[PDB]
Amino acid sequence: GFPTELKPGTNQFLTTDDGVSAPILPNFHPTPCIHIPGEVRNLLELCQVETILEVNNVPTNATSLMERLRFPVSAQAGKGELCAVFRADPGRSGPWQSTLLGQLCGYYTQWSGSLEVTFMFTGSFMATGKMLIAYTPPGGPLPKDRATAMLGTHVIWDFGLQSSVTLVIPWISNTHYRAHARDGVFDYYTTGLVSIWYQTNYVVPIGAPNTAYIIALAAAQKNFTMKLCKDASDILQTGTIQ
Amino acid sequence: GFPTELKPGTNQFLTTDDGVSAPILPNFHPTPCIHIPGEVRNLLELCQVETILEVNNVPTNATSLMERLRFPVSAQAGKGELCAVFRADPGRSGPWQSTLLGQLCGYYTQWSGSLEVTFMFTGSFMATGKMLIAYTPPGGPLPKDRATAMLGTHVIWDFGLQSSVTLVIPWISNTHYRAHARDGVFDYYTTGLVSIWYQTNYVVPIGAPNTAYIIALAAAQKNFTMKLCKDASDILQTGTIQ
Amino acid sequence: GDRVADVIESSIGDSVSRALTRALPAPTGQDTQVSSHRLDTGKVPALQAAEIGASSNASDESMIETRCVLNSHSTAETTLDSFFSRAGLVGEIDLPLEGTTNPNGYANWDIDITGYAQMRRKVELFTYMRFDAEFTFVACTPTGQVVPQLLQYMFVPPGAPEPDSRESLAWQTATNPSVFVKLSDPPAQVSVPFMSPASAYQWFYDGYPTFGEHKQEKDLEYGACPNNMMGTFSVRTVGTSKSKYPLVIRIYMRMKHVRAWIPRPMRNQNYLFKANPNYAGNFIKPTGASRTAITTL
Amino acid sequence: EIGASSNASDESMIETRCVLNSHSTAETTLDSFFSRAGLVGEIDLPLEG
Amino acid sequence: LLQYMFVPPGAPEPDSRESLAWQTATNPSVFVKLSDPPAQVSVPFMSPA
Amino acid sequence: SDRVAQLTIGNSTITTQEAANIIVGYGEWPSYCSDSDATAVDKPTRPDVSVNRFYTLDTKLWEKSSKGWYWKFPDVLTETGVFGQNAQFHYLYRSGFCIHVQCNASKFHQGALLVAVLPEYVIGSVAGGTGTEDTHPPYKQTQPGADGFELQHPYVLDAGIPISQLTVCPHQWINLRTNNCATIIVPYINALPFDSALNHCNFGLLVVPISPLDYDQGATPVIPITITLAPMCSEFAGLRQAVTQ
Amino acid sequence: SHENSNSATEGSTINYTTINYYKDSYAATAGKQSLKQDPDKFANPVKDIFTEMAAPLK
Amino acid sequence: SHENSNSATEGSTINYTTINYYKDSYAATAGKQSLKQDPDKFANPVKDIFTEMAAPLK
Repeated sequence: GFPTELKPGTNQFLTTDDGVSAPILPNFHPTPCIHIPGEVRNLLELCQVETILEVNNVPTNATSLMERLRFPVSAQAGKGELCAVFRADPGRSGPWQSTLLGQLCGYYTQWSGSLEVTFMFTGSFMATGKMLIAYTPPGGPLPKDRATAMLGTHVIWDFGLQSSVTLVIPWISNTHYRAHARDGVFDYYTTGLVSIWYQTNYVVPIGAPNTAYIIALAAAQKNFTMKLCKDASDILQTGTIQ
Repeated sequence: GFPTELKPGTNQFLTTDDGVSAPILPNFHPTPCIHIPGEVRNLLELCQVETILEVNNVPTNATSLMERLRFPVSAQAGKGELCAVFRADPGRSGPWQSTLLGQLCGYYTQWSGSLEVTFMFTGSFMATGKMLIAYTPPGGPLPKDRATAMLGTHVIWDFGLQSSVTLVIPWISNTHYRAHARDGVFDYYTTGLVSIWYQTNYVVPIGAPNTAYIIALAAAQKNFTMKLCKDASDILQTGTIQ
Repeated sequence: GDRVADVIESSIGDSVSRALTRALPAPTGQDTQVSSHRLDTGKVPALQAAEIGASSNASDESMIETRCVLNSHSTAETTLDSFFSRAGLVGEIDLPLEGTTNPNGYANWDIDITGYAQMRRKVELFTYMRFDAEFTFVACTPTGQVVPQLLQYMFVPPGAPEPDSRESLAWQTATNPSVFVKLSDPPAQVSVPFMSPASAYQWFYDGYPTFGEHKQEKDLEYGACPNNMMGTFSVRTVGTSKSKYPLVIRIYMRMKHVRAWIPRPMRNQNYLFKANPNYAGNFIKPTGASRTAITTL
Repeated sequence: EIGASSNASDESMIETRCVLNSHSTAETTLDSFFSRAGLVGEIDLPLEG
Repeated sequence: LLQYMFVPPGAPEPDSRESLAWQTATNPSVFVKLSDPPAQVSVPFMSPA
Repeated sequence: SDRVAQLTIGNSTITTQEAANIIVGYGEWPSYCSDSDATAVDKPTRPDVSVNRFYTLDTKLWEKSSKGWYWKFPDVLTETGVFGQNAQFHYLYRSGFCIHVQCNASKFHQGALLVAVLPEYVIGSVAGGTGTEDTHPPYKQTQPGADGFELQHPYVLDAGIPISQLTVCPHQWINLRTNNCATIIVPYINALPFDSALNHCNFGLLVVPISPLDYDQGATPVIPITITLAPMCSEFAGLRQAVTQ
Repeated sequence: SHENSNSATEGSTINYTTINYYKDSYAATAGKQSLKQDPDKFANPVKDIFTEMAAPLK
Repeated sequence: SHENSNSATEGSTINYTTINYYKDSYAATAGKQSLKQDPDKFANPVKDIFTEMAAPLK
């Protein structure tokens, strides 16, 4: 080679650098490519899969770890009383990142867009109900009654023949990133809420049990994007493989 | 790579050199370019902005730091007596580099050209005046009277309806740089002067207060050029950020 | 169908930021030459007054004439935007063997331009910016000599936990690549691109970067954002061979890919914290020294 | 799933809005570039042990 | 362990080992060390005349 | 001859026929705002011309010992009127403006005012005045309301801002030679596309008398200056119920 | 440039050439690749396809 | 030279090619750029434009 003088870029412990690598065995032919499922080009492609979501797994006992599907159904008062509420953010630790979409979001910092949700039903023929599915974008305190649902734009829902209820939450996000701070009393940054309501009662005819509890479903659309991965935060290992 | 022998140009502590740099994260897309004002290609483009200039801020008290606009107006003798004079050079420390154009010139060594100046007026309807705006290129001592103004080419000025008085000083500069020396008794290198004169008096009718003081204005044209930046000379910091 | 025309008042043709004015491009331009005194009309653009550009109803120069000047200067390469960097002292740090300021053996410093206001205020003259940066760490002895020790540099990406021990998990930093450097190799030279969460770095910004109601408790986040920042850097000695000499580092700063906006004028006072509008009001002094008279020095 | 309207109206009471896109997804893949900082491991070869 | 600092014209002449002239903000840095080949610096023509 | 305005609402109004002309901005085309880059993807709307009209907010006096005043934008009307409630219950806002300040002086009066609109200005607050002792400024200087607030030091603008170097912003003069009223034009500029109306502060006005007020004894001591504003073609995004959180 | 390669990995849409500092050839930049996605079968496993005009369900 | 780039910064008046010692592509010389300035709106905010022959003011 032709001689030149020294320049920075060597004699340094490097990890991020992608350098050319020298193989050891020339002209090797491994097994050829075979058509098998499960290949993924990008996680965003995976984001459009039906994803079971269980919100109110409040009990914290092992014997309850068999029936976490439950959400409260009983002899309700049937006067617009609240069933359950849950904020819009899917990127916070808990049963929210329990979903694979949420599990992937838990490693990320930024987010662009929202999700799509639905909920199933398992009543009998004559058995029906009249619930209320409502979303509120961030900017308000806890809802009170039907009037707060009136303030919130959503889609009216009813248990008819069809069980599913497609609730799409558009890209309600003005900023793509925020000023850097640390955890504390900075909870002022609200993210939204979803509220579930009864109207008449859990209605079944005589001779039918008064219990019917189901789990929720959610997924992501093309609009949402999710990247800027962070390192692992919670993993359990008492020993390391030697 | 192909081997050659050693050449100078490495193993040296370098600061001026511009070397190729290795990024850490491949394929990153930040926010796209957004149209916002304030972009500057060159300071010379900025040099053509109206620039407020206050010359005779002689008082040095904090309570005077509220009324630095003043220039002397009173019951003048009105016999060609001098109002104020000020030399042409804008690149010397003081209230001259106080202007942004002057502030930028204070960091520079060379200069090619001069500036353009004007002055405003705030009298009432019947109130008027008759002043004298005069420039003298370098080469003479302090002016004495109207005869010295006669020696100096300038434009006659009068307070009519129009308040502004556009005085343009062309590229009166034979040399682009001078022999290198240090500060001392070398003040022989004159740079010019500007003189302000009264003719009749500060004239107002009865029932009108006898005070009207205004601030000056100046800017730069395409002809002037300014570069060869020097490092900071005056900055106040009792502590450094840790 | 098409019956009412209430909405047709709109002005489709969207180009730039919201306004209501309108203009139009032109194919070519205009030129002008110079001449001498003459009393004529129609074509007389010879002289130019930046605001008026004509002669008032009271003559300005009826008594004498003017002259002309020729140009011989070039302005092609006079731009400073990126090349305005010159010589200047920057700063240094130390990692001694035995000391009290470093009881842990490692030094973790928060990466930012807020290093030393003395020269940063020169660059801090703007608010909204997009640039590239460079960090250079040069190692030597506190005395000023060179000793063959064993040192290496670990990078701390933003979001990683701040190490509290010489054996913290932050050393693994799985997503961080590795740089192959050693004291024999030339000193550190690392490029830093623009990873601001917003379009530009926030210094002159009045807001609340944390959600929730604003109270006296949440006021320290002005300037020092715990998470919005681009991370820190941690330095220590790795390996069974521990160094037997104390060491010092000098940190060199350089900026590339200039793109600026929002001109903000010069500061003649001093701060006490990061981006603190507070000033020494009791000792305010003008940007320049004046004289008892302007006529004579 | 449905892509239509049921025989019982879903949104007969209010209307909706629209959103515009300004985001790029060309280089957001992680498959190979998902590597970042993290401690990995070490071993020792002492003289006497 | 040695290194070379350059003094551009117009900078104050250092009067101490800790003068401000060491920062020389507008002066670039050369990466040299005693192991590296000795100093070799080009000087163009910056005469005022 | 496009310096006209047709204005009538409430019970009174102010229009001009031979005023001091207008100031043009950027030589540009009309347009709406970017829509395909928000966090959500829902369709936008267009509130149109429902409520945009001029009500004066204050008639600021100018006196012998004027020290300076200013305002907070758009905090002036964020709390009052149907626009106030709309801004309170709606998260994203954007519109153009046509600032028209009424400033007249009589034959007797002489003087000038230094009215400067300063965008993006991080406000220089009192911050304890001295600021050396950690006694944080109360909320009575963060949300003053319709009264504005009094600036402390003119030639530093409470932040070290020397006066002669304010020339960057659109600069105006108030003189009986110059203007019977002043016009200011500013579009919507922000370093970030979307923000709330309660957390972020965009900018504010600034007024400091460039010349001291003077008059021979026997005339009016103070000079009122009127200000009103009405955003043109206002559009609000983040449409939601009347919910603050 | 009288040299060929011994690789059998396919799936390129544009012809391109490579140069390596080693004696091998494929160790250089792999080239630019597009993005492709087709989730139709994942969520829509329907065999009975109607015409575009007709509704899917009875 | 079968290789493309992943950059979206525009504003070039002449086509040009780049070669880098690293695996990336845009780290080489950025190219030569001209100088442009337009201060018209800064000092001349006039909406009422007369013809070239007529005077601007009455």
